[PDB]
Amino acid sequence: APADRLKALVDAAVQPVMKANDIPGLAVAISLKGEPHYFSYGLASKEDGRRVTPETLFEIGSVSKTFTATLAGYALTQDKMRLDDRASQHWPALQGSRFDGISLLDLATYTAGGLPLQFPDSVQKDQAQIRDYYRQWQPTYAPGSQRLYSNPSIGLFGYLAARSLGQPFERLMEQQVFPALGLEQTHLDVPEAALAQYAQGYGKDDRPLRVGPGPLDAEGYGVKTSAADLLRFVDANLHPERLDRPWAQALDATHRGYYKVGDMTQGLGWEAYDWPISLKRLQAGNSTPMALQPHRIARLPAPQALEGQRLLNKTGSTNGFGAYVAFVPGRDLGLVILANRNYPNAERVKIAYAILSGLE
Ligand SMILES: *[B@@]1([O])O[C]([C]C([O])=O)C2=C1[C]=C(OC1=[C]N=[C][C]=N1)C([C])=C2[C]
Repeated sequence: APADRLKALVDAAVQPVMKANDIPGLAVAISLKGEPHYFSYGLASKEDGRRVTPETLFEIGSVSKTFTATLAGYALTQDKMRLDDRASQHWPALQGSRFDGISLLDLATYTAGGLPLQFPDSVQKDQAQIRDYYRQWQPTYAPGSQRLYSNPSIGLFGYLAARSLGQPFERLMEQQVFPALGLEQTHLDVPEAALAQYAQGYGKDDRPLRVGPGPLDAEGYGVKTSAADLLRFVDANLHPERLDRPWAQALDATHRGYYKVGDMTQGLGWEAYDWPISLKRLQAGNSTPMALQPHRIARLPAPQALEGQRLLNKTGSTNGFGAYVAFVPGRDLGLVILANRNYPNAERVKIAYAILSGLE
């Protein structure tokens, strides 16, 4: 039967990668021809034997950047900001700093001039420390020239988008974004009543790891969600026209490419590839050098619609978790893979590619 073939395909993609990477628990959700399919494996917590289900909450790390991009898309639709605004327009504390010469687009797409991967360990989760960090920062190279993947960069983009809307970022996400997207199992701060669903994360020697507080954590990497809710977010990305118009436009704003680095076209949050493309090329686009090294960009003459025969994706990790999301707009196909180990991105893409190739 078709259910046996689909389970065989997903099990064959997942099971060897879970064993090889010692992943305790993993949830898959697939959207195929307008229908959801869930496959759950292993344990959300090894110690109490709680099994993974499509409702288990996982940390999705930098997949959160696609939610941040959606909130910024909403601020853009409301005309509260423009991508070509100077960053300091939205935060007076930054007036007179180098952010007078950096656009919101540069922050969103990691091209502001060398903002680092992480905030320095000296910057705690404190408004004054974050403010002072940005006031004193000076670019290593010209804005708009080199991409250096960065939590302070897109984190400031999200923070400024929230300021443009006159409310804190976390509040806008809880009170407006998640409800508009129909997401009731998606959190920045997991409620006490939902804690029984929160998987344990595992690191070296199975040390337990759940994400701790950090500066602009919500904007950069702070979402916890289930495979079922993350697939609902993928389905909203596949069909923005099904949402009320302002939210449809917010999602559309995340489907616009601004420049290329190798095979990857950078949108707001989402990273896109031509589809089909080899597995080795998709792994290279999601590789450690893409996260850690600067790359010169090839700017597009106009923003490009990220639709049709393309694969849009994002990896996300925390110390204890490893997520991957991918969708193909022109095929009405979406996939989520959530795990409670930070296992190599190449292995996440390997599972996804085996599934997507087998569905085809
Ligand atoms: B984010 O999850 O994207 C990358 C990792 C990946 O999967 O591509 C990344 C992200 C955040 C991040 O900082 C961080 C992560 N967890 C906790 C605290 N900070 C880093 C360092 C990286 C590489």
